[PDB]
Amino acid sequence: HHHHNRQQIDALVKQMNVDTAKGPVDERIQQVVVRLLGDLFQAIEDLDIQPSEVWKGLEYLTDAGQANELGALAAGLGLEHYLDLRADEADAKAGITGGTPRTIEGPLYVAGAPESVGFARMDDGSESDKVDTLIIEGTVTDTEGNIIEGAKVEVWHANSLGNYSFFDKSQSDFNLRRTILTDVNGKYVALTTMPVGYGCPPEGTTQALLNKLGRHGNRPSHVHYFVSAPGYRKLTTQFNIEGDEYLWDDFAFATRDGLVATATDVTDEAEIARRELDKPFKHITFNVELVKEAEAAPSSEVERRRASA
Amino acid sequence: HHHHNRQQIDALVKQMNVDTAKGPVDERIQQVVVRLLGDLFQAIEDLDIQPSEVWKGLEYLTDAGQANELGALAAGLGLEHYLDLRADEADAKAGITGGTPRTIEGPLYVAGAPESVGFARMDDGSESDKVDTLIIEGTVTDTEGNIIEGAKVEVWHANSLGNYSFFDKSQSDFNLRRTILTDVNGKYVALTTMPVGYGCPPEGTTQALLNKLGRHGNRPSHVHYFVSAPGYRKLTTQFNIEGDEYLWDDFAFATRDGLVATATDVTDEAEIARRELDKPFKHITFNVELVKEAEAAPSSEVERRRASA
Ligand SMILES: CCCCCCCC/C=C/CCCCCCCC(=O)O[C@H](COC(=O)CCCCCCCCCCCCCCC)COP(=O)([O-])O[C@@H]1[C@H](O)[C@H](O)[C@@H](O)[C@H](O)[C@H]1O
Ligand SMILES: CCCCCCCC/C=C/CCCCCCCC(=O)O[C@H](COC(=O)CCCCCCCCCCCCCCC)COP(=O)([O-])O[C@@H]1[C@H](O)[C@H](O)[C@@H](O)[C@H](O)[C@H]1O
Ligand SMILES: [Fe+3]
Ligand SMILES: [Fe+3]
Repeated sequence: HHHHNRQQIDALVKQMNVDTAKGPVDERIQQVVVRLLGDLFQAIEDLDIQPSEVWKGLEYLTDAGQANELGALAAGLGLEHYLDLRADEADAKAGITGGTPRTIEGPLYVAGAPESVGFARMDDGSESDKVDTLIIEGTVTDTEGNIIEGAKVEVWHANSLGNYSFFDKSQSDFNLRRTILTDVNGKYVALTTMPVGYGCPPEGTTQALLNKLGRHGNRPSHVHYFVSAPGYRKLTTQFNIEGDEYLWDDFAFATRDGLVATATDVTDEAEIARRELDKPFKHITFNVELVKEAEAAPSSEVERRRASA
Repeated sequence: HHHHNRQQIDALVKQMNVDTAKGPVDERIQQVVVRLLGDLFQAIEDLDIQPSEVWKGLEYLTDAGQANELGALAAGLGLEHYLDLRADEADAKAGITGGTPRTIEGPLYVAGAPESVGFARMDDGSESDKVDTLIIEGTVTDTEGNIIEGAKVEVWHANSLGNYSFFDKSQSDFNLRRTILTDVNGKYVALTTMPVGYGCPPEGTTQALLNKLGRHGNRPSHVHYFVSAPGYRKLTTQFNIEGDEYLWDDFAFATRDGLVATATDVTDEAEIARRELDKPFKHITFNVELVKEAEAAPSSEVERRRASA
């Protein structure tokens, strides 16, 4: 079933997409298109992919884009994690060491969250009778432990049902999304609720493909972070919580050593009173170490389309 | 910038998408996913594709799917034509010869058009003062010239502005879309209007990428055909009209020898009266030769999602 070799494929892709050019071309877009189309044609030949198969593939991609699920598909196939593996290797070749490890953004960041200094309450209290209270705190430092004041700590996470605000229109706008600027001691504190892990929408396109692959679409509980400061490399990270069934079986492959936190239980009446609470809560420490931005450093920032509100 | 070789890539794709499988897997979908993801990761390494670039690519695909333009993109990059090049080579290796040549379907077929025997008027007359009348006629035969009665001739084409019904909601439903069953003499006749060639939606995603490639998004005038009959291989084809600026410069590469027709001019008062018209018209002959369906023959039918009404 090999009807064309790669030479013949390359000649056809050139005739159709390069020889037809008139006037100015974006050379990078041209290069990438030619490469990816040649690779697709070769895979069609090697695997003898039939026209009905190609159309099913394109229809699936159309449906995924219509459901706004291609971000989730990038995560679940491991493409998003792969970009981080490449970034870590680039940084190693640059001699960049130290710093809290990176991991994936995921597709659910929303720009425009409430900003405050040193402290934020993340939740609206609508789940207070059905989920544990969580306090998260940490210090943001450079690699020698010097505190960083005014670092921008952006956090977002799921509610007690595994749902995120903005996407879940039942939640108040920006629920469980805050920006916290570190205080004079490099500290941030968030008063919030325990996140639960979650799966892909069960009738959606991402889970439809995972089902064909025999795979689950679940993530362990986690809290997402962007951390930035003048003079420092921007960090995209998370923590995961020890004890989760899916901790080392995340469908998006985001868990790493260095990013697992233990949720401690605080039942002590004195400490509860000190925090102005009425019941036991969970506490997580998550300190963040940022690497100073050097002239030689590859960028740690990523341009990506993100929701805003 | 090579951070991973293909061995390392293959091992990662396997860890993420194969080792994670539990219970039954669709082996074909698994095979194709593993191949395409490995090829994507390798192209990312070879071309040093940055995360911002990957996200732009996925955002473009999302936007294309939302605008229902991935079919048009498949046509414009030459993927749709490439499937026909493969089908023609498969048929040659099967010893299938003769028959009117195939070409691309395009993305604008709609199922459920009015059916009639031997004759159809395709247009609603709403453009009668602004476009030329066209009569199309032909005989459908086997490869030795024997007529075929009751062959299903499905035709669709653009109006005087280059727009298709269903997609252009201003047109009456099924305007310029008919199914004509061949009569006792193997004949079909369509009374219609001259199609004009057309381009991609100028502010749409397909033209946005073509612009980066320095390419136009125009097709020459044409009329699309499905032809089918019991005992015969289904045919997807078109004719193009001689004289079109874009005849041999179609952005979808669909023009072929054997499928260019000449539009003759009929100004003769006697002939005009015979056809029950009042003014000169254009006439096209387009005969169709179908190949008999043999046990050895590869399928000439393609499963594809198509609009219906
Ligand atoms: C550009 C790539 C090349 C494309 C062009 C070449 C692609 C070639 C693909 C060959 C496919 C083999 C199919 C064999 C038989 C199919 C039978 C079938 O059941 O059809 C469908 C299966 O077809 C697929 O899902 C294939 C998609 C894989 C391609 C994308 C991954 C590529 C990886 C990397 C590239 C970068 C990709 C980017 C990474 C983010 C079933 O539908 P569905 O239940 O899976 O989803 C269903 C579904 O389809 C419903 O219609 C929908 O309503 C519902 O919501 C959804 O859940
Ligand atoms: C799965 C493939 C891998 C993907 C994952 C890997 C992809 C890697 C791609 C790298 C891209 C290089 C970009 C370099 C710099 C980008 C700058 C820029 O201006 O961004 C944009 C350019 O990015 C692209 O268009 C790249 C798309 C190519 C990928 C698809 C073809 C693959 C071929 C075969 C595979 C089968 C494909 C199937 C064939 C059908 C500009 O936006 P736009 O004006 O082109 O369109 C605009 C636009 O983007 C607007 O936002 C929108 O509103 C408007 O309508 C639209 O017109
Ligand atoms: Fe998340
Ligand atoms: Fe057309």
